[PDB]
Amino acid sequence: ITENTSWNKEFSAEAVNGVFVLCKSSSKSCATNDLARASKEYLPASTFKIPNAIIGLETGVIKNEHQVFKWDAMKQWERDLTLRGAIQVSAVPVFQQIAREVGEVRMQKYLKKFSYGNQNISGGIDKFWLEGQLRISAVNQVEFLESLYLNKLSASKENQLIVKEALVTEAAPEYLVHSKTGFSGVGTESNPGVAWWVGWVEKETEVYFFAFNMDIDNESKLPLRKSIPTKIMESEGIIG
Amino acid sequence: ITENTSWNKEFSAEAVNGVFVLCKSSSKSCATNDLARASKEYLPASTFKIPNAIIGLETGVIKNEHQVFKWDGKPRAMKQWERDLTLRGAIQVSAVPVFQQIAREVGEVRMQKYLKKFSYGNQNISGGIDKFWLEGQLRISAVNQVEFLESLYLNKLSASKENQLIVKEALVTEAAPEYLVHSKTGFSGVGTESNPGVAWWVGWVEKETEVYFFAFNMDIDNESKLPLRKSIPTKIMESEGIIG
Repeated sequence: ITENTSWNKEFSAEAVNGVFVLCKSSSKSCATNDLARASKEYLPASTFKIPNAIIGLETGVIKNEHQVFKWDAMKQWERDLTLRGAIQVSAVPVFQQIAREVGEVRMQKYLKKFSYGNQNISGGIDKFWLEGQLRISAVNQVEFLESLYLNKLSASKENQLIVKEALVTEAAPEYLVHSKTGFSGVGTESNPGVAWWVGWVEKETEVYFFAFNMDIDNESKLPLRKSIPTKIMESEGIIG
Repeated sequence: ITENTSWNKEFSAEAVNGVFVLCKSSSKSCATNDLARASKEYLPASTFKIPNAIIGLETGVIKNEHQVFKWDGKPRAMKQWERDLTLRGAIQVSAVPVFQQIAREVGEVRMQKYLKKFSYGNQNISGGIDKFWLEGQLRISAVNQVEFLESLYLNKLSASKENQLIVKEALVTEAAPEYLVHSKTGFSGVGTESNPGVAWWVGWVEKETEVYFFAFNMDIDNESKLPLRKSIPTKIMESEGIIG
């Protein structure tokens, strides 16, 4: 992995502290604006829905791709959702329940198999990824996503494929994006939260893996988690 | 399958002779503008890339979802096809030569077997292994397309779940958190004024926790009318509240 400090320009205009990791073809060819931060580990927040969904399917907690999660202070948490819907929209109770049913022993087992961050799930079985001790780096997110892309995670190919379709966020004949956002909450200047955007882009016959994170201490800065990576990817010729 | 005559309103303007079949939840609850035409069989054209892809994967002709179909640098009928393509790309751009080669490698015996398993139209593959779905004797109706697509959606085709899932992602054409469309077009040609070609749009829509299966075909003798294969069904679906 090489460092491209010229990418810092994109963070500076907004006084944002963050990192972008971009890899062409495989994780053996990565570039980042900040080597140090690229390997620093942060709360995954909702990016954890990816491993959580795979584990849910593997353990049988989630029956199949067509399972409907029925609603028994947020409007979104009062509607019926498909697996894809639960992943792509706010659905805190759904994944809290999935995590509880999976249980700490099984959860720990799968995060070991997945080499997922610091593999520290202390903090409560239904919130370790948001308020607990779990941390993962941008580099580790790219490695994890690459394994998923290739169906190399320790899970059935079927379940990996199911979760992959659930992650599709942009579609054109020769351009397909699988992605997932995360946000731990708006923190303060001295104690910021973290915001993420991770995924991969298939452009023609090439593939690019990416992971972005930034410190967030202002609610209005949240959209930068998509615009900063987009501008960098544009400059690399991926978007056009 | 009841008939919705009000839907003809979308066909009258362009003097289009066609049919739209729309099913909510399953093929046991369908509606159409034309009962007679709904079960009439036509050349699948480009919609055949769906079963062709599944069969290619099943027989091992296509290795897996990441197989690249390399361009040899030789002229193709469409400039859009003169490049390396993934399986999804080849389907989405309707790269005929890629699928003709797949069909050749599959072979008549295996092709026949799989179309029987899939209950695919008249199952007649006469006319040449690389042209039966384009210029040959293969025929399928709008109702049959919906039945076939429902099976695919449910992973009920006689093929691995893995392979059905691969082709499903390849068919995604519209994506939003609570709205997902899988679809494929077809266009046999303009034929003649007396014997016109056929245009298709088939697929399914997932909106919130509901699913809608659809199949559209129309007679076409002028290429300029092609976009109607998507606009007519879209207008009907939008009128039914099926929109993102």
